[PDB]
Parts: sequence; C-alpha cells; structure tokens
Amino acid sequence: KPHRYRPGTVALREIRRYQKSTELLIRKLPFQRLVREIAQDFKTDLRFQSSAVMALQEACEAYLVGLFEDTNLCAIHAKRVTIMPKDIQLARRIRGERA
Amino acid sequence: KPHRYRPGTVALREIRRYQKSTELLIRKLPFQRLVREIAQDFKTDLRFQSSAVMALQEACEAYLVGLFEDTNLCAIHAKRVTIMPKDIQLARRIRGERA
Amino acid sequence: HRKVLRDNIQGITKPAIRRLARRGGVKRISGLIYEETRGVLKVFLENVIRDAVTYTEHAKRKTVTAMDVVYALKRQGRTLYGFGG
Amino acid sequence: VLRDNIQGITKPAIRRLARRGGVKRISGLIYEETRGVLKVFLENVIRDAVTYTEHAKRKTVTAMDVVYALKRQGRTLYGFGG
Amino acid sequence: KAKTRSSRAGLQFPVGRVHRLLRKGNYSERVGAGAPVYLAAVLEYLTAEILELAGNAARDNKKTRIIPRHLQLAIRNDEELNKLLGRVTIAQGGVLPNIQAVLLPK
Amino acid sequence: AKTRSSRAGLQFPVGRVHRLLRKGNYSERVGAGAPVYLAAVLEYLTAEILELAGNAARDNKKTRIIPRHLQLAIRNDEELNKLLGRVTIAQGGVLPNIQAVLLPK
Amino acid sequence: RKRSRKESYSIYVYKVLKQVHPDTGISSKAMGIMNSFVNDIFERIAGEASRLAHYNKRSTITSREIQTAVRLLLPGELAKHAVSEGTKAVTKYTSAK
Amino acid sequence: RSRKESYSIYVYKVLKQVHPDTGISSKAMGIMNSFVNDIFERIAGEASRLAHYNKRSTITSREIQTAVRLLLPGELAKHAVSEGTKAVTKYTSA
DNA sequence: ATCAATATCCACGTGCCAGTTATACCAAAAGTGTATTTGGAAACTCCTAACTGAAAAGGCATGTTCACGTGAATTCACGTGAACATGCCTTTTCAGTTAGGAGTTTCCAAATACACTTTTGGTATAACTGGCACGTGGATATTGAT
DNA sequence: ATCAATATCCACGTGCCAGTTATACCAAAAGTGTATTTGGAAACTCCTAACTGAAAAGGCATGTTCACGTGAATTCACGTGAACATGCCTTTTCAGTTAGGAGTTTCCAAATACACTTTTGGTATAACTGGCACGTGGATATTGAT
Ligand SMILES: [Mn+2]
Ligand SMILES: [Mn+2]
Ligand SMILES: [Mn+2]
Ligand SMILES: [Mn+2]
Repeated sequence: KPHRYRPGTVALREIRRYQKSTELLIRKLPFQRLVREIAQDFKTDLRFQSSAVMALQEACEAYLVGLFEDTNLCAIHAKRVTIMPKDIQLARRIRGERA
Repeated sequence: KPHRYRPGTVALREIRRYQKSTELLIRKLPFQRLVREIAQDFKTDLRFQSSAVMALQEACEAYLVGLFEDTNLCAIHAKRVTIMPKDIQLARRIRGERA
Repeated sequence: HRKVLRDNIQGITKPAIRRLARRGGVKRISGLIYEETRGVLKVFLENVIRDAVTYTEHAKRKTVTAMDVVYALKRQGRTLYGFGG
Repeated sequence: VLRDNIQGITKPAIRRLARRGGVKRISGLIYEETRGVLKVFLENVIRDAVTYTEHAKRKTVTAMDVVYALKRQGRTLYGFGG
Repeated sequence: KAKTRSSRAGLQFPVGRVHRLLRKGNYSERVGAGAPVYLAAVLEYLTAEILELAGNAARDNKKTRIIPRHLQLAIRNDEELNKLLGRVTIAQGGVLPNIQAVLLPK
Repeated sequence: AKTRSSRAGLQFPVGRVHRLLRKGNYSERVGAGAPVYLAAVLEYLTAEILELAGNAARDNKKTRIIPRHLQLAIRNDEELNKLLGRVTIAQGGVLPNIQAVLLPK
Repeated sequence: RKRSRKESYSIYVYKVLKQVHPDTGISSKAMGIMNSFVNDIFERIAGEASRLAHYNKRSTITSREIQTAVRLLLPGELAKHAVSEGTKAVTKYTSAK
Repeated sequence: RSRKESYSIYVYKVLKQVHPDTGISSKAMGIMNSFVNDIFERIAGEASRLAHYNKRSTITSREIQTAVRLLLPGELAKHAVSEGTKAVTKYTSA
C-alpha cells in the first residue's frame, strides 16, 4: 500500500531541483569554523570580514560542483552511473592538480 | 620457420625504446610544409627562421605525447588497453580545451 | 577565551556533499566518496587560505579581507567575480 | 601523387608519439582524430605568433614570436631564447 | 566651454579615468591619447554585449531586474563569451541545467 | 671599487637585475635590497637544478649536461616538478613509465 | 574624517544598461559582478599591451598596441566587433579637436 | 655593432661552483637561460602586484620575499628566503 | 623443461665537430660621487564592523530498516590491430643568390610637465515604491502499482 | 490500457526591504592652456640567414596471417536509494564592546638625477681538443615453440 518511488527517481528530481537554484549548499556555520580552523593552524589571531568567508564558500562549492561534473564523466566513460573515488582521482590527474 | 613475437611485445619494446630517447618523431619536411600551409591561411608570404619551425615541432610533439598519456589513463580506466577516439575526447574535455 | 577548534571537516556533512554532487548532475554515489570529497575540499581550502593569509601578513593586518581571498584565488587560476575588483 | 599536408603526419609518426606516451594498442580511428587535434593546436599557436609578427611590422616569423605565443596559451617552452 | 573626452569620442565610459589607471598601473612609461579612448570603447562594448544577453535571460524568467543567475545563464550559453570567461566563477551564478542522457530512465 | 655582486657574496649580476627591474615597468622605484635579494634567489635556484642535473649526467656516465639530464633532474624532484609543471623542456623527453596493467605475465 | 571615495564602474554600467534594456533594472550583486568584469578585462588588455610594447622595445602604449592585444585576447566574432567599436571611437576622437 | 645579453656566464660559474668537473652543452645552456628569465619574470611580476595592491610605489626586498613565498613550494621557499636574507644582510654590513 | 631466433648490452677504439680556451678591443653598462626629491614609517585619533551572546524555533541531520537495481564477475564469439616481409618514393643532406632584419641618423608630431579652472562622481541623508520573496490553495503532470 | 498518490507548475495576494530617486556638499579628478622634452617614424645602408636548386639514403605504404582483446550476453550478491522517526544544531534577530582598520600630519632615511670614471661582458677571429656519437664483435638476456 505505501508509495515508494523507485531508486533513481528522487535522484533525478533533486538534480533538476538543485541545478535550477543558486543558494549555497554547504552550511554556513560549519564552513566558517572549518575556515577559521585551517587559518588558525597557519597563523594565529586572525579576524575575517564576513564577505571573506562568503567568497571562500562561493569558490569552494563552485570548485566541487565542477569537479563532480568531470567525475560524473569519468564514471559514465567506464559504463557506470555511480561515481567512485577512482573517478575523482582520474579527474584530478588529467586536470593537473594531482598530476 | 619464421620467428614471430606475439602481439604486444614489439609495442612494449617500442615504448622502452622511445621513452628512453628524446629526438623528434615527426619528420621535419612534412611538418614544415604543414606549418607553411597553416601560416598562409592567416597572412600571405611569410618567412620562418629555422629555429621557429623547430620550436613549433618541439611544442606540438610535447603536447601530443602528454595527451596520449592522459588518453591512455582513460582507456585503462575503462578496463581497456586500446585508446579510442572517445578517450581523447574525454581527456580533452576534462583538461578544458574542448567543451 | 575561545573554544578550541578541531575536526571541523566533519561539519561538511554527507547530505551537503550529496547536494553538491546533484548540482553536478550525479545520479548515484558510492559510499567511499564522502571521505575523498572532504580530502579534496581541505587541500583546496588550505591552498587558497595559505595565499590569502600571506597577503594579509604583507599588509601588516590582522583581518583577512575579501580582496585577499580574491587575489589568492586569482593566482591559483580560479578568478572570482562579485567580491570587489 | 596528391594528398593533403595534414597527411604528412604519417601513421607511423603518430604511432611513435603514442609509444613515447606509453600506449600499447591503438584503434584505427585514432589516426584521423590525432590529425584533427594536431591541426587545432597548430592553428591557435600560429595565429597568435603571426599576430605578434604583424605588430612588429615584420615579414619573418621569429622564434621569439612562437615562444611568446606558446607562453600565451599556457604552453611555456624553454630553450629558444627569452 | 569644457567638454569631457568621453563625449568628444562619443562614449559612455570615462576616457579620462581609463587614462589615469593606465599611467597609475605601470603598464608603460608613456600613454598616447588613442589608447585610453580605444580601450574605453572596447570595455563599453563588451559590457553592452553581456548586458544584452543577460537582460534577455532576465526577461525569459519573468523578472524585471538582472541578478547574477541571469549573468551566469548569459555567459554560459554564448560560446564566445563562455570561452572568454572559462576560468571565471560567478558569485551566486549556478550551473546550466544539464543531465547526461544516459542517466535518464526508460 | 667593488661590484655589488661581490659585496653580496653572489655569482649573479646584482647591477643588471637592478637595471631589468627599472626598465621592466614593475614599479616606479626599486630599493637596493630588492635586486640583491632577487639575484640571490635566482642563483640559489640555478644551483639546485645544476646539482641534480649533474648527478643525472654522472649516472648516465656522461661528463657534460645535455637537456635530457635537466629533464630527469626536474621531473624527479617533487618541488621543482611543481614549480615547472606547466613548462616544456626542449629536447627533454619523458620519464620512463609503463603502466603496470600493460605488462605481461 | 570623511571616508575615501571608492571608485567603481556602477554609473557607466548603468548607462550602457539603459541604452540596451531601457525598462530593466540591476541588483547590487549583479552590479558587483559587472564591476569585477570590467576591471578584469581591463587588466588583461592593458597587461597584454604592456608586454606587446616591451617585446618591441617601445616605451609607449598607443591605440595600436591596445588593438593587437584585443586581437590576441578576444575570441573571433567578439574581437571583430570590438576592434570596430574601438577604431570608430578613436577616429571620431581625432576629428573632434 | 650588436650585443645580445644572456646569463650563460653566471650559470657556468655556478656550475663550476657545484660540479667543478662537469660541462654543459649549448642547448642545455639555452634551457638554463630560459629558466632564469622565467623565474625572474614570475617573481618580479608577483612583487609588482603586491606593491600595487597596497598602494606602494617601491619594490623592496620585503616584496620580493613575499613573492617568493607565493611562487615557490614549501622547502624551496624556506631555503630561498634564507639565501635571500643572507645576501642582503651581508650586502648591508659591507 | 631444451633449444633457436632475436634483441640487447658491453668493452674497446675511432675520427670529428662542438666545446673549451684565450686574446684583444670597447662600447656599453656599472660604479662613484654629488645634489635633490620624496615616499611611507611614525605618531595620533577617528569610527566601522567584527566579535560576542542570549534565546527561541524548525529546518535538516542522523540512523535504521528494507528492497531493488546496479556493478562485478564470468563466458564466449569474432573481427580488428599487431607482426612481418617487401617494394620504392619521399625525405634528407649540400650549394650560391637577394629578401628583409637591423643598424644609424635626423627631426617633427606627440608626449609629459607644470599651473590653473571647472564639474563630474561619490557620499550622504532623507525620501520613496514597486519588485520580489513568501505563503496559499488548486489545477495539472508524473509515477508506480495493477 | 486504469488508477491513486505525489510532486509540480502557476496565478493570486501580501508586506518589506532593496533599489531607485533627488538634494546638496565638495574635494577630488578632469579639462584647459602654456612651454618642454623625446620617442620612433622615416629616410638610408649594411649584412645575416632564409629561399631555391639538385642529388643521395632509409623510412613509408601495402598486403597477408592470426592471436587475442573487445563487446555483448547472462548471474548474483549486496550496497546504495528511499522513507521515516527523532531531536539537535544551525538560523535568525537583537543588543552592546572594542579591536583594528583607516584617516591625517609630521619628517627623515632612502630613493632618483645628473655628470663622471672604471671595467666587465660580449663579440670575433683564430685556436684547440677531448667528449660523445657510432661501429663492431661477442657474451648475455629475453621470448616463444616444442
Ligand atoms: Mn588547530
Ligand atoms: Mn550489470
Ligand atoms: Mn557630476
Ligand atoms: Mn585600539
């Protein structure tokens, strides 16, 4: 009796939903802590303009969404639909980041 | 009577032979004529230093060799050993040259 | 006077990583992906922040400014619009 | 015998490039794909080098023109002056 | 009567300001009068080309005001503007809707 | 009467590096500490490459450094390879690398 | 004390917008993007012009240098129209003096 | 009536300082000539932008140092800053 | 496993050219010494915005259950690159004639450089409103069970 | 095909803040006009090195045989998606504290600017030689068929 969408239907629903929007997908407060932690353990007693954290979060999510696109291509190239860590490693190798 | 190496051994022999050496692999004159044809379609009656043609041969061979390295990785990523046109097209799309 | 900071890469939760992959057009995600994603995000964040702070030190400042972040990203080849020139 | 200049890049030459790249097996359709890529690369570089040549009011493309052109594409090259 | 150099060259961008930043930026020791005019005309044209394609995207979304999403749709859908800004990221831009065909059902 | 290069303990020409800073439009003024500092960094980096390249020349039982030796010195040192990852060495060649899955047996 | 004047291209982006879309406004975020675009394109062109005059041992950046920089930096059709708009503004500037 | 500058003299001197029994071919010498010019350009350029970002009119040894940190990876940065500061102190006292 | 065909180092000797060496000018820098100008380090104070906190709410994160469809494993047939021998034509290696690179020099249109006047752009406060976010129910499209 | 269950598209109605407008202040640029400096277009002439031509060498094209890697097909275990119950941690809005960014002023150590002196780096002709390309025989390694 209970209604269950088949595995993949809600995935494709979300892909359309999240590709239509522009708001940030990572949480604000967890991200700011992560930035302050990394900045602390490089130089102590630093303050951040609120915009500076937003700029980092903008570039970070933009970087990962692009890396996921090239990751998605690598999995599809290997006759899959599931992305795996060796896809990401291949994407970063050809890019020149991992070399 | 005739001795034949099995398919793949002569190739691995060529790989060790051509990775050990450094010389240019494209013949000079076919390449130099290819340059002048391409240069004519931009600006007529052009003369080239001998060094300028050599700099283009070093630059293009280095580009194609590094592209076959990234192409080979895509083929190995697809559980293959043969490079295919879709491998090169994936490597060029992830580098960012195409699409 | 502030609480110590540690293991904040775990704030980047599994649902948040899934959303970024959905916007990237990914349908199915292996279980091992989420740790690999955190590893990549951390290396990126370190490299841009290391350069950002370096600009802040050279200016004899204690406040990382959005321009320092923009310069940082620009010299990484990740030019960003919308936070100053 | 008549044939294009892009065919001067012979199949054994492309094969030699793949061997330096560590390739073991080469499909047949690669050879045309490689020639197309090689042309696109040469077109982009020479167009930039020629643009430098015209601005110098010269008629001889120099090694520095090509070096500056490769430098503009992100394909820096050491060993030809500058 | 004084007339600005920008009206003298029939431009909406500031030619005098573009000249100052060319000297102030240490790009060369001397700057002719043609370079600030020429460059100011190019920046104004490219600005117009992007605002044309952006406003169309804003109009297709039933909106009377351009937002960064419309600029992202404008740049990423025009091949030549997309090539000029390949290594660039638009704040609050988003991505183009694109689902790889092999992921679709049936 | 002493050149600034010997006054700084370097083999590279400090006076020339000072001239190229002025004539290169980098900024309107150049302090004298800048060309000395920059000339020191260029000499140090040059030495680091010549060292590793010389060892590569001896390991191939040669006495003269050819481009091939410089390529082997750079592509095998991690940090030099990062500094010049987007640089092509003329007459350099590639590092011998066969993917394991291509090998027989 | 009065805070310094923070220059931007907001006015001129807004003018060019009213010419092209007379009934469309722009948000401050999008205007911020446009400001980053003008300054970015400025530094690419001006920098490429600086290297151009330096490769030829010239000490002046003329409109001829800006143009060759535009040919090198802009893609095909966008470069064609840009060179056109630039030359017109230059000749018109010359004849009006 | 012509003169082409290069860095071949000093590259050869440094070569003799580290490997007194080793020569260098002309092609390898042209490669070293390109490497010195490229690394100069990157450092001088990054230093120039640093002076501009902070509204400064002078490229000082402090700028060249900050540029070295941004351009050179880890260990290469540490030893390069050291050798740079060493030569500047020696130049000032002498 | 024993072999035979093939490729692959290795030690030695050979001429040859490019590398090393040295010498002589010498203009071009580089250094010196002077007078001159100025950026920016230092004081100080102003004031923006970053940090801190409290407290309430609900938007998501967490973790479990469960089923299904994907990835990996395995088989198998056939067709396409690899290997190899052969036949030969294009590439490679050398000569002597001028296009054009590159140097020198003059000098004019064009640039900087000052002082002075003029007004355009930016900040600001007050003012304003309609574009857009949000909330709602309702009609329609899609999906999965049947 | 029929069906309900679920999500979605879309128009309507709502307050609120961001965006548009208008006023004035005004110092900060920008334009104007004079005298001043100088780069680089233009002649001209010199001279590298790029083109043309003809003759010799080994790499390219073709065709044949077959081994094996590729794609297609089939199975099955389990890991990943989907749903929900649970509740915590982020979001939201307000307030006040002060660190430190940013403005202004003063003033000196360090820069530029000339003329002048000193020598170092580059070129060139002539010279020099030993390091490396290349050839060889002969010993070992590898590869594949039996
Ligand atoms: Mn820590
Ligand atoms: Mn399957
Ligand atoms: Mn005004
Ligand atoms: Mn304080």
